[PDB]
Amino acid sequence: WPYFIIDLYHWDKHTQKEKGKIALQVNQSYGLLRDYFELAVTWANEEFREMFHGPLDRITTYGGPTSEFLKENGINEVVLLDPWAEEVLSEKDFDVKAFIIGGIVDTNKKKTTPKIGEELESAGIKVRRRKIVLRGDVVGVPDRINRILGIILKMMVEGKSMDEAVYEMQ
Ligand SMILES: Nc1ncnc2c1ncn2[C@@H]1O[C@H](CSCC[C@H](N)C(=O)O)[C@@H](O)[C@H]1O
Repeated sequence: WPYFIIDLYHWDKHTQKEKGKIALQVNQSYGLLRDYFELAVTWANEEFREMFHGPLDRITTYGGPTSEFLKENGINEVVLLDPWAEEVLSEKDFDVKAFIIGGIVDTNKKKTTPKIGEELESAGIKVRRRKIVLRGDVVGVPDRINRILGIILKMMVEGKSMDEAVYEMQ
């Protein structure tokens, strides 16, 4: 029912190995969403589709900006899964029409995803920066795209709590 968007921002700024890991995690994110309830990939260029070893027919890919995709569907506010926020994702945010997970990997961590929110705000989009915590700290929370998507799904679909959802995906 809602939109799980993967923001392929910073795509051409990653190495070939890192590009493959992003395409792998998006593939695993689809198969995970396949066993639940819808997966969107913005900034989805030709190279991503070339590296995506899954069915392009089964997901929604848009080569343009994420903000354009949100406007083209009437969505004015989203939830940005961001480990750098100070407010934690709660059931009060399960009413938004789209959840955004930035297609980002690491090699040591940097502070990248809040720039996606700054870009969405500059395009006139209400953004709810929400962090996923385990016992108050983000340490121990798996930060892979497919793991983050699974944590949210166990909370929305299966009604688990955040601590239970994080540990089961951990
Ligand atoms: N603790 C957390 N809470 C919410 N989202 C998280 C998260 N950990 C990882 N993610 C999601 O997983 C994606 C890639 S992990 C992000 C890598 C980098 N260290 C950074 O934070 O910028 C991000 O887009 C983010 O939305």
